[PDB]
Amino acid sequence: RRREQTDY
Amino acid sequence: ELHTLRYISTAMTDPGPGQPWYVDVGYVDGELFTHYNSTARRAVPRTEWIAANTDQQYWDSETQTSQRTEQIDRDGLGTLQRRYNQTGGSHTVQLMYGCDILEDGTIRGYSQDAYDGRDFIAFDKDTMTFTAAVPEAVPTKRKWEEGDYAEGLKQYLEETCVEWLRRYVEYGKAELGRRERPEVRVWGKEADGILTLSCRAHGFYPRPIAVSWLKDGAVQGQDAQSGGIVPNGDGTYHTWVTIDAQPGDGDKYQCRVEHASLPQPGLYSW
Amino acid sequence: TMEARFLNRNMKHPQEGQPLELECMPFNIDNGVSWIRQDKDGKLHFIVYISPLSRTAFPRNERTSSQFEGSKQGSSFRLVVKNFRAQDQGTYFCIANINQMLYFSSGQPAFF
Amino acid sequence: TMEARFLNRNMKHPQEGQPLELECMPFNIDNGVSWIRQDKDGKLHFIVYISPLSRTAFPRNERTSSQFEGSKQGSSFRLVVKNFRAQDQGTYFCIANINQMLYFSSGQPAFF
Amino acid sequence: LTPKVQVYSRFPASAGTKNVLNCFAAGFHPPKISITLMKDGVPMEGAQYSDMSFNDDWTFQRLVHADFTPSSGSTYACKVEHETLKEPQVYKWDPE
Repeated sequence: RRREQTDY
Repeated sequence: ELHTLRYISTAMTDPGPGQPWYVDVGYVDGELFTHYNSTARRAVPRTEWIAANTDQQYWDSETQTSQRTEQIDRDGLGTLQRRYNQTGGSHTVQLMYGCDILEDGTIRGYSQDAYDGRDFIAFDKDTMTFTAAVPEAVPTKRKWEEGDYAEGLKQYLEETCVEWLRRYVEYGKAELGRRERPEVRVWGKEADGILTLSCRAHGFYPRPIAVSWLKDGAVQGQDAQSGGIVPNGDGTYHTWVTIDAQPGDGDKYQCRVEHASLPQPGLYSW
Repeated sequence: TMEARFLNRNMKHPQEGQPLELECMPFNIDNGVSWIRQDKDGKLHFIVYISPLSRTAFPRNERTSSQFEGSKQGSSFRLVVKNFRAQDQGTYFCIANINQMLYFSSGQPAFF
Repeated sequence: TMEARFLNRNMKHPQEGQPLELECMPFNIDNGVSWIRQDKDGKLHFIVYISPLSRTAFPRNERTSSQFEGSKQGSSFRLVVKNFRAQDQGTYFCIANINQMLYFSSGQPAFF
Repeated sequence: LTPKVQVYSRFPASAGTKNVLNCFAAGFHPPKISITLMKDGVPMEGAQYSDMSFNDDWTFQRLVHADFTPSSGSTYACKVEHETLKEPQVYKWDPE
């Protein structure tokens, strides 16, 4: 399962 | 023994002829098993053991995650473009993360990002910190070290990642533990008085292989030239190894192939 | 770019009579590596070659050692000195021979 | 066994701005060798590989050097630093890869 | 850096036996790349491009393959175009 990210 | 789960992703300002600008893909034990891109907009299966063991809610949730990350990196491209004071051109954001269950049975997890093909920022899980590789990553580090996002990433790379890897490995136990025997061809060409022997291994699986030349019984450590391990279009792999010699010593060279699909190493001659 | 280190990032010196794990992550793992130890004097000692199939080869041509363990773990190569003593002191290097070129990892000092 | 050396053994130090020829006596002269240099720091550098066909291999997969020459003549191997500078100072070693095992010459210091 | 290109068949070629011709490019950057399989200077049809991938050093890779039946007296090649190259480069396939 893919994970969630945050903005650069 | 060894099992790997890895997700990689690329956003590009210049994807090239025929290409979508955002593409993320996943691999289990080196095998591409899921794929998403900015044109299809939908996370899709890529093997028959992941499709046979996944519902639609799995794929819709993976698609929502992939769309969230697609615009995260859409924003990130512009953010970094003028963080570097750049006015357009060719730029690339890359990310790769995942986990490994190694042959000694311990687990490792990783996550790292690159800008324009160079290390941008990496995750030090142990410290729960973000190591900046460039000054321009000191900013992102702060943004990534606020709240609990770092601890969520640790928990993903240590728990979520590893158990989903275990389940994927169970799903495709037959297919990933399969073994395909390579066929080895020994060829030879004479150019300007130098005889060059080629050894080609076609269609082997898994990817780990050891191909060596032997001259009168001894491995030629420093004389072999190799193209590395290259992929076939069907989940198998290929490799070629050349060596130079004098004509007349040509029948003393043996190509030795070590691969899991061989109970004993294969010895082939010209 | 390639470097050998203690697998335990807290370790600062080996300890007499006990196992020492060193490790090296090559830039390319379609090839084996070779572990070597350099004295302070400078003489270099071959320890073992580890193939991409986690196949290990020590001095003579043996695959069995009282004294070292080699292995491939994920994308890393691993050396274990089962019982580290004074003769095992030195700077430990990792060496990848790819395409007739030699590549040297960073040295890891290991002294009491 | 193998020794990488000054081809003139009366010579005790290289000479600034002039070619420096080192030479290497292998245990077996049916195999190529590799010339390396060890820095003041202790860092190792790959210089050239010389095959039994007197064919050499330079860094990032080349056979073109405007500052080195490799070849094997008679029963010995030759490394030539075309123009020995302070940039080239260090201890020069020889490396034989036979049967996936590494053999190291004793080594020749080369400092002004 | 510049792409490194290999042209090889999926099985050892024999004239008349069906096979797949592959052109693999690795170790290049930026990801933009043009790769075309050709027989006798003409682009082959039914050609496919693997998705964009990269390896541990962030360098990119692409595989292009096409089903075909080898014929001696006909030359097979792969044409590569990349920013780091002044001009296109063409890699001949050796049937062996």
